Amino acid sequence: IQLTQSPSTLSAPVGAGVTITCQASQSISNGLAWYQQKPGRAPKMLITEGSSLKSGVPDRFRGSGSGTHFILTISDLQPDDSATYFCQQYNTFPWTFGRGTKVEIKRTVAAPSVFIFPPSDEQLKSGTASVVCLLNNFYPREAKVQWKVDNALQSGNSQESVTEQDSKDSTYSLSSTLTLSKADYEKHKVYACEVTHQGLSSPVTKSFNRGEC
Amino acid sequence: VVSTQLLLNGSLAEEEVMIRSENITNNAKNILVQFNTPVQINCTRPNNNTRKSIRIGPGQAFYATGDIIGDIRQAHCNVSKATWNETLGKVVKQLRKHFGNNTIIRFANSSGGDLEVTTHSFNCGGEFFYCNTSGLFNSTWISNDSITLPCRIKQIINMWQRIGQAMYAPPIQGVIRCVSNITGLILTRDGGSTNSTTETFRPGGGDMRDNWRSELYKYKVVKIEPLGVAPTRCKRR
Amino acid sequence: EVQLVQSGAELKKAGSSVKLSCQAYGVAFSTYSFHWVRQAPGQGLEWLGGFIPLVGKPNYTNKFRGRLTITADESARTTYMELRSLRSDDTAIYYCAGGGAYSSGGGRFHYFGMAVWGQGSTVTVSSASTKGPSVFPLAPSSKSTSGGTAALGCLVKDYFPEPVTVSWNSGALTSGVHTFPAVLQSSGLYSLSSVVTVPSSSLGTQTYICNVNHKPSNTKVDKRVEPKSC
Amino acid sequence: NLWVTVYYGVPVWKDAETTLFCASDAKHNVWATHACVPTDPNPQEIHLENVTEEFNMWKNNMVEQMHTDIISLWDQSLKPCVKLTPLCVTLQCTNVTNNITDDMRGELKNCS
Amino acid sequence: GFLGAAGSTMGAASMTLTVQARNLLSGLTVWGIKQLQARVLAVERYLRDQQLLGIWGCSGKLICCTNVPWNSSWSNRNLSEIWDNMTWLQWDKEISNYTQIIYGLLEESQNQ
Ligand SMILES: *[C@@H]1O[C@H](CO)[C@@H](O[C@@H]2O[C@H](CO)[C@@H](O[C@@H]3O[C@H](CO)[C@@H](O)[C@H](O[C@H]4O[C@H](CO)[C@@H](O)[C@H](O)[C@@H]4O)[C@@H]3O)[C@H](O)[C@H]2NC(C)=O)[C@H](O)[C@H]1NC(C)=O
Ligand SMILES: *[C@@H]1O[C@H](CO)[C@@H](O[C@@H]2O[C@H](CO)[C@@H](O[C@@H]3O[C@H](CO)[C@@H](O)[C@H](O)[C@@H]3O)[C@H](O)[C@H]2NC(C)=O)[C@H](O)[C@H]1NC(C)=O
Ligand SMILES: *[C@@H]1O[C@H](CO)[C@@H](O[C@@H]2O[C@H](CO)[C@@H](O)[C@H](O)[C@H]2NC(C)=O)[C@H](O)[C@H]1NC(C)=O
Ligand SMILES: *[C@@H]1O[C@H](CO)[C@@H](O[C@@H]2O[C@H](CO)[C@@H](O)[C@H](O)[C@H]2NC(C)=O)[C@H](O)[C@H]1NC(C)=O
Ligand SMILES: *[C@@H]1O[C@H](CO)[C@@H](O[C@@H]2O[C@H](CO)[C@@H](O)[C@H](O)[C@H]2NC(C)=O)[C@H](O)[C@H]1NC(C)=O
Ligand SMILES: *[C@@H]1O[C@H](CO)[C@@H](O[C@@H]2O[C@H](CO)[C@@H](O)[C@H](O)[C@H]2NC(C)=O)[C@H](O)[C@H]1NC(C)=O
Ligand SMILES: *[C@@H]1O[C@H](CO)[C@@H](O[C@@H]2O[C@H](CO)[C@@H](O)[C@H](O)[C@H]2NC(C)=O)[C@H](O)[C@H]1NC(C)=O
Ligand SMILES: *[C@@H]1O[C@H](CO)[C@@H](O[C@@H]2O[C@H](CO)[C@@H](O)[C@H](O)[C@H]2NC(C)=O)[C@H](O)[C@H]1NC(C)=O
Ligand SMILES: *[C@@H]1O[C@H](CO)[C@@H](O)[C@H](O)[C@H]1NC(C)=O
Ligand SMILES: *[C@@H]1O[C@H](CO)[C@@H](O)[C@H](O)[C@H]1NC(C)=O
Ligand SMILES: *[C@@H]1O[C@H](CO)[C@@H](O)[C@H](O)[C@H]1NC(C)=O
Ligand SMILES: *[C@@H]1O[C@H](CO)[C@@H](O)[C@H](O)[C@H]1NC(C)=O
Ligand SMILES: *[C@@H]1O[C@H](CO)[C@@H](O)[C@H](O)[C@H]1NC(C)=O
Ligand SMILES: *[C@@H]1O[C@H](CO)[C@@H](O)[C@H](O)[C@H]1NC(C)=O
Repeated sequence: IQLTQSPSTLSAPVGAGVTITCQASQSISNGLAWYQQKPGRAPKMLITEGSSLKSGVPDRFRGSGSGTHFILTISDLQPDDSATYFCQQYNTFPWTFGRGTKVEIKRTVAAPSVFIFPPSDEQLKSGTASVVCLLNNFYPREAKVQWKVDNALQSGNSQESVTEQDSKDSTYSLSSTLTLSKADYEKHKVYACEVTHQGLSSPVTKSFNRGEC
Repeated sequence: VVSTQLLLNGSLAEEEVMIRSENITNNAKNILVQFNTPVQINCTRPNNNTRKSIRIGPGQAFYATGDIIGDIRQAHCNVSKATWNETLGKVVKQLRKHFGNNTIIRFANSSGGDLEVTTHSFNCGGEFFYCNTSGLFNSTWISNDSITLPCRIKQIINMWQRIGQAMYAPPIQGVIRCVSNITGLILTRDGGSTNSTTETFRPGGGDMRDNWRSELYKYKVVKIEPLGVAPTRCKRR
Repeated sequence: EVQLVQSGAELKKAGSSVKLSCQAYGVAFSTYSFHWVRQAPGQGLEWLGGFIPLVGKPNYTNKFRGRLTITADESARTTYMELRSLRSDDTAIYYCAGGGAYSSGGGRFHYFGMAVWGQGSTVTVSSASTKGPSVFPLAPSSKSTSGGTAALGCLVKDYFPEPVTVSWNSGALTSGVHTFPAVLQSSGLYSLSSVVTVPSSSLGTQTYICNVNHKPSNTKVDKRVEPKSC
Repeated sequence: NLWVTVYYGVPVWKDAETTLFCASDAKHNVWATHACVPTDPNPQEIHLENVTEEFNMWKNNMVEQMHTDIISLWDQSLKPCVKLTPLCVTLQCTNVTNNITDDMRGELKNCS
Repeated sequence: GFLGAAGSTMGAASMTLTVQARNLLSGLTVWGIKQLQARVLAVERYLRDQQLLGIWGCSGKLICCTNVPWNSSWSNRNLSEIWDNMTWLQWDKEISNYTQIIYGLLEESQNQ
């Protein structure tokens, strides 16, 4: 038995309702379960038997349907609902999960908070230097990050890490790490990160000089 | 075990001294006290008795007492004084949870009745003892040695508080000694009215149901009903 | 309530065998259905197997038939999963789940899903060896202060394999803590940096300590973060 | 589409009164323990998990049955023994002397 | 063992019916008569239950499906909160009112 879940991705503002449709290749009576999973956390069951609400789950989640079509509805979206949703069948072995839908939260555009930091002396003792610049609480997630070492653009030596959307204010955070050898770090003096964001009128550049606090 | 005013050879509580009553505010009800540790008691009849057989008919004999060789002394029991002190302290400490923290609690002796209900009556190896417990329950409590209880011996026995049937206990030959555990108490409370700040407890008994109610107090009997109906989604084929 | 406790992370070699344990608290073990599931990094869920211990005949997926074994121990109330001949694609997070079932007679059993989930165990197979983590304190400075809020943290480098657990003040501080996901470098090892933003007035009064744990290497490092002396 | 299904052997119970029987470990005793069933060496005790019950110490019907059994055994033990009807006569009694103590005066009598 | 699942859910207790089923048949002159009556009464209760099961069309079964649909006025709870969040002792206390109606329906459905 194959389960198809639609839509693949969906984003709505706070206060609106969303619907996810799970379709079965053949009749499974009403043996469907809806699960929710947050990043870095085990899945949590929301709905069992297709429409029976689990204990401890808010009333905002509703499940319905029968035959081969089932629907999960969120009436009042909340900042903690950005997560991955799955529909699973247990009527007949083997049990199969759906592909899952990543529900995201839409909010107003927020300007990032820019910070920068050169590598610590303990890391410098190892011969490797990592300069890290961070953008905090910026929405939407898409942004442009560039590295400039002595007014020279750097490519192929930077790694960007993006956390998932926050469950409180629905804002993203990004970290750009530039990793070089000790000789390359002490060769140059000025290091800067340039950030371009939709809510920023002009790109924000954070720069520092080697050997200065 | 058949005894009055004291529970012998019974079971001990696991944590503390337990006080049980059907209605603790009603003074017409008895109070059952269960100890945490036992109190050893040694009872003895020291006379060297002789038994003689008298033929009273074809194939029927009667066992009488002959002569007592040596001197004649009184049967008695010994209990420990410090152990009884500690036990009464624990009992009054547990009692002060139902009547207040500033009430004087005093133990007195029995008040009126026949020989069975006013004495610790028990059976020690074929002989029926009736011991006087005025030295055990006599004290008051405000917020090496031994105690000797003299006893009497009786040979015509009326058991179960009935009338119309009596039993004769043939004499036992030789000196008699027994050792037992005190593991509980039966008490009754005097109805002190007119703003009484003190409580007086007296030993009681007489009804043997409270003797075996202190052992069958954690059991109940149930009857199984192995038939049920429930909604499923299976249909008969 | 019902709780499931699993073993720690596992690192193995190709062609070897791996065994995982899952212990249950709060239910009768013999009449409760237990299932083993797995999740690949960046992929969906894959129901591996499951069974009721009383029946004694587990159900398997045809893909994993001949490689997967599921057993139980009622004396210790723990279920064991054994996977043999691991391949390069078997590195994943394995979950132990539980659910209730009933019977309508004649060998029919009806289930309700998987209400209880474990925390998951990370299983990795590769040619690399264990490496103790290296911790470097990302100290706060004037360049990391904006509007009275200064950002500090701790970076972890030169460690393998996953995972590493990072906490602040033994879990006392949780607000404003961002732990970026680990990334893969050309050297074959991982790296990450867990940061936190705190008011600048507390830099000289509040002590910040990052506790990092690397269970497969059995490493526990507590690194204190202080503003850089100038 | 739900149907009634019958289950035989469900764990349900009610309060009841019945006759319990006696058992003793495995000869002349007042309580005929020899006539009771022998007792198993290792009895079974099954702890009922998550079960809360109600007990009443003062309205238990096992106490009445125990009292009746004890009385009946005591009455039964006296059937084959000697009757002392000829002992209800007039006795001529004297006080007992010869090495009694002060507390033992008048407690024994010598009757012919 | 016996009555082990008295605190477990209805679903968990449906897999151990034979344990309760087995412990219903074998598990002076005054006392001899009393003990005999207990055994006769146990046999009579077992035979009455067996006759009822046979009349309902469920002879020699522990779980038996029927053709009688479940009326929603007997209980409105769904299957998820009956077999997974309930015990038999609670279920009996709720359906004690409608037991005779269900029994009569079972009898008249099997006969016709
Ligand atoms: C509380 O329990 C204790 C311990 O069970 C109990 O003390 C025991 O008392 C009995 C009865 O007096 C003692 O048993 C006697 O011991 C000697 C040695 O055998 C003899 O006097 C007795 O045997 C003679 O009589 C028997 C009767 O027919 C004959 O069969 C036998 O051949 C002998 O002629 C008898 O066995 C027992 O020794 C003590 N135990 C201790 C440790 O002292 C106590 O009496 C109980 N208390 C109450 C109030 O019931
Ligand atoms: C029915 O009774 C059983 C016990 O007879 C209850 O199971 C108990 O559930 C608690 C839930 O907290 C378990 O405690 C937990 O244990 C471990 C070890 O410490 C850990 O996960 C937690 O820190 C917590 O302490 C407890 O171990 C467990 N007992 C047994 C014997 O497994 C059950 O909850 C009861 N059911 C209901 C519905 O009340
Ligand atoms: C326990 O006994 C007390 C008396 O010791 C009962 O309380 C009495 O209740 C009656 C009415 O039923 C009142 O007229 C009396 O004045 C009460 N007596 C006292 C001293 O307050 C009490 O009802 C009994 N409890 C039970 C459960 O029967
Ligand atoms: C109970 O204790 C008394 C007192 O110790 C014992 O009676 C005798 O007491 C005198 C002194 O009054 C001692 O010289 C004797 O040694 C005691 N008699 C014996 C046999 O030792 C009495 O014996 C004790 N009774 C029991 C049953 O222990
Ligand atoms: C009751 O009698 C027992 C012995 O039957 C006494 O226990 C003995 O006490 C003496 C004196 O302290 C010790 O030397 C013995 O070793 C004890 N014997 C045993 C077997 O323990 C006990 O003291 C007596 N109790 C009372 C209150 O007189
Ligand atoms: C309870 O104790 C009192 C006080 O000791 C006993 O009363 C004594 O009775 C005797 C005769 O039996 C008299 O010689 C005493 O003078 C009385 N004493 C007092 C202070 O009046 C009473 O008999 C005891 N009750 C019992 C043993 O049931
Ligand atoms: C029980 O013992 C008490 C205390 O030993 C006895 O009370 C004493 O009785 C005698 C006469 O037997 C009087 O001379 C004493 O004055 C009484 N003592 C007190 C303190 O009043 C009591 O009589 C005994 N009970 C009996 C023998 O039935
Ligand atoms: C009880 O009385 C009897 C007599 O009725 C006593 O037995 C007699 O004692 C005298 C004096 O020693 C002897 O000459 C006789 O031979 C004894 N026998 C008879 C049949 O007369 C007996 O000593 C008394 N016992 C006690 C304890 O006082
Ligand atoms: C008295 O109590 C002690 C301690 O609990 C116990 O070992 C002993 O057997 C008891 N004695 C009698 C005679 O029951
Ligand atoms: C026994 O405990 C119950 C509560 O469990 C209480 O209502 C009752 O009064 C208690 N009885 C006594 C005598 O303490
Ligand atoms: C009691 O008297 C008999 C018979 O003379 C004797 O054998 C025994 O030792 C005596 N018992 C004592 C004095 O304790
Ligand atoms: C018994 O207890 C009383 C009341 O506390 C005390 O006065 C007396 O000294 C004690 N007797 C002893 C320890 O022998
Ligand atoms: C009585 O005093 C004891 C002393 O330990 C105390 O624990 C208890 O609470 C008091 N009870 C009251 C004041 O009712
Ligand atoms: C009762 O106790 C008092 C006070 O200690 C004492 O004088 C009296 O002799 C006692 N009565 C007895 C032991 O019979």
